[PDB]
Amino acid sequence: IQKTPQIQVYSRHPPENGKPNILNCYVTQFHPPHIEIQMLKNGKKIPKVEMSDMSFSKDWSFYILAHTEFTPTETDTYACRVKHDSMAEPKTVYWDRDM
Amino acid sequence: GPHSMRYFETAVSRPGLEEPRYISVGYVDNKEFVRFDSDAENPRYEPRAPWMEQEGPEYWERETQKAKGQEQWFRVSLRNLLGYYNQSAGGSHTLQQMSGCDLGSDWRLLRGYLQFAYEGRDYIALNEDLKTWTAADMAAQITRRKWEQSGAAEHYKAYLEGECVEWLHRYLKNGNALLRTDSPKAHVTHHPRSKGEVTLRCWALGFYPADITLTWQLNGEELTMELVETRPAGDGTFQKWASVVVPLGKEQNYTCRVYHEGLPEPLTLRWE
Amino acid sequence: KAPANFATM
Repeated sequence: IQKTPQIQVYSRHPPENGKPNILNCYVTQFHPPHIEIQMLKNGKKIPKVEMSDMSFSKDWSFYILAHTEFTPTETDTYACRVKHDSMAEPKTVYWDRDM
Repeated sequence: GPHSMRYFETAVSRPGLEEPRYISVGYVDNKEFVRFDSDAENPRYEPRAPWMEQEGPEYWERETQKAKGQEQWFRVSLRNLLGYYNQSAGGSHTLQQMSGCDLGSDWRLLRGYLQFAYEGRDYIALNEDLKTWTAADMAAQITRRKWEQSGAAEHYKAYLEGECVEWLHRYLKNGNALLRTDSPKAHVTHHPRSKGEVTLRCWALGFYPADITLTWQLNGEELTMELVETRPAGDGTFQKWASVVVPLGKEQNYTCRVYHEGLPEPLTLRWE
Repeated sequence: KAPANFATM
């Protein structure tokens, strides 16, 4: 049976406008392990998105870390967009700098 | 400090695919150190920490061959399980295994582990006695009997008490300096939330290992507060925060606490 | 070193 992905979107370092950083999309707690993950900038696909190898937790659910280099500005919105069999439509969650 | 080894193994079958994909990932103190993936060009166990490059070609040959055995094992097992559950061709299926040992600070065996999941659910597991099996599902009884009748537990016992401990000891000697922890570094941020009220958010950062606890109190009582799941920074360390909604002008009453094995004692802070 | 499973399921 299918378990729905839990998604967090967050920077590696304290964000500062104009400063290179890494944006992470941490997708956890899903089953089955087949999953499509995309990172978006202002609605558009970020090209060189790196993906950790898949792994799982003590409770059998799968997790995976997508990440990409980025430079936050004040006006850019960044998002992670997950597609998975547990959900009938993709789920987008947006980067909030305070979280 | 205490230590552990795990091997987390997965096989996954899929509608079109002729053969299941098999992955094995090994862990020492929950850091990954070896990995095998059947989808690789030349499937082999590869080192995953710089301290494993030490092991010579015999090691990798025999562990790789061990992997190819499991690959077969998981495959035949997946097939059996289809039959046991009267599942027809045309679906995805996953068989998962966790195996390994825990050592205490003294480096003696504290506990062995051998469990398996099907479709992401407990299927059959070896009990802490390392003698008996627990198996919930009616389908699973078929296995439990097979394995009882074959003495499977005794052979897994030999592995968990023997090779697992023996080689973890060796990895631990070879790897000192995964020995160290990184303490968390905490601060608090202020954010408007509503009228009359604000949000205090206790950040913990730069810590290893993941296990950590964050709390907030108001004149000595803990709270019931939002918390994120501990998350990787992506550089080996972890991040967590916890937040509470607070009245405006009453923020110096609220104190955050951070608890972590790396600390000499828990940290205490508030907004400034 | 990894386990080598015995009886199949």
